[PDB]
Amino acid sequence: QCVKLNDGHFMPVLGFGTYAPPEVPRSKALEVTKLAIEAGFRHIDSAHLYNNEEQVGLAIRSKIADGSVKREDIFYTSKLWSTFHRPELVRPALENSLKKAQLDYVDLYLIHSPMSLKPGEELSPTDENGKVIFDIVDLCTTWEAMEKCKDAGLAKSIGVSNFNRRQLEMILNKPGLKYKPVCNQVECHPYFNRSKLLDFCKSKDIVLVAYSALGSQRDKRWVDPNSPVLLEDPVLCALAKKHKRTPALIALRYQLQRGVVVLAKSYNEQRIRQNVQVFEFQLTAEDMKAIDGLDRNLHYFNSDSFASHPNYPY
Ligand SMILES: NC(=O)c1ccc[n+]([C@@H]2O[C@H](COP(=O)([O-])OP(=O)(O)OC[C@H]3O[C@@H](n4cnc5c(N)ncnc54)[C@H](OP(=O)(O)O)[C@@H]3O)[C@@H](O)[C@H]2O)c1
Ligand SMILES: C[C@H](CCC(=O)O)[C@H]1CC[C@H]2[C@@H]3CC[C@@H]4C[C@H](O)CC[C@]4(C)[C@H]3Cc3nnnn3[C@]12C
Ligand code: NA
Ligand code: NA
Ligand code: NA
Ligand code: NA
Repeated sequence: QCVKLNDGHFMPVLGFGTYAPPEVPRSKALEVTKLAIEAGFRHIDSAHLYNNEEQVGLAIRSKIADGSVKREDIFYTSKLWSTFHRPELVRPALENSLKKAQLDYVDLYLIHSPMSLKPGEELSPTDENGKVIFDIVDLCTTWEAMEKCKDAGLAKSIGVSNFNRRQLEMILNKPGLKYKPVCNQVECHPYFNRSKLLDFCKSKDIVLVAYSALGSQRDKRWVDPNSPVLLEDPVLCALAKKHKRTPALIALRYQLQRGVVVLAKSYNEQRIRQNVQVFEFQLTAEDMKAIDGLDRNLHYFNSDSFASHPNYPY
């Protein structure tokens, strides 16, 4: 169940989200990534920031070595952290991710965020009064370095994450552009459905990939605990009842029917096995209109620590 990207590669339309907070033991990423592959996931979304690429890579290598899948069956995404936007830092950052994951290439390498941070290995640079330290980098030069990673064969495809229309246009208009972004991975769910951005992306043959499609993990460091809980929504729950599915499955299927590639994080064996059932049923045009009606521009991520960054995309 795949979509063709604008560079000719194919992306599975359902992806497994791997982020877990630091209070989850690092062993769990290995267990749940194997469970995801066993359940039928074939797109796996990770990042240098997640501190999990060793365990996620081991899971992938394990399922290839045991004969369950071949390397070409798995679509593995990593992301360039914002302390590595300076062009000379991009290839070493990807090479380090590949060494940790024990992989020869990623299927997809993303710019994690347009909001550049002080260069270096320290992923959370903070000043003498605890403020996040920004950097000013032309993201077109970061992009040129991403392009060289594709030409070196280290990334099959390259894309971006957390870009707005203006930031996408900056790449599309870059002089001497070699490769468009294949995707823009953004926050997208029935409370923030990104309809105009989605329209724009489709018009440029850029795939919108939805994160927080089940309403986020609601980590109180990053998400307002007063925010409404997406999966408690009465329309999603009534549709779940109507279809004998679950609110999560309704929220996933909604994205597939609108041409969005959707991620789903779960570290729970039962919910991992549940989520792959998204391909078993369909929402009517009336159901889709009811879910479109939930849109309220609700951003679970309010990036408060990136206050005043010039590249803040919202
Ligand atoms: N590019 C970026 O900046 C960025 C930002 C955020 C996320 N991401 C990526 O997108 C992924 C997903 O987004 P997310 O981490 O915000 O989480 P999410 O996919 O919105 O999931 C939120 C929560 O839903 C629960 N869940 C999963 N399946 C469910 C089911 N069938 N029924 C009920 N609850 C269910 C999970 O809890 P359990 O684990 O307890 O099942 C999970 O913690 C991340 O892991 C990461 O790979 C990227
Ligand atoms: C849940 C986010 C991860 C999203 C993802 O799944 O890609 C958090 C985890 C780490 C944190 C990083 C962790 C390192 C550092 C911690 C600082 O106190 C705040 C800035 C930040 C870059 C934050 C920024 C942030 N703002 N809202 N969410 N975040 C993220 C990216
Ligand atoms: Na740090
Ligand atoms: Na513009
Ligand atoms: Na458009
Ligand atoms: Na199924």
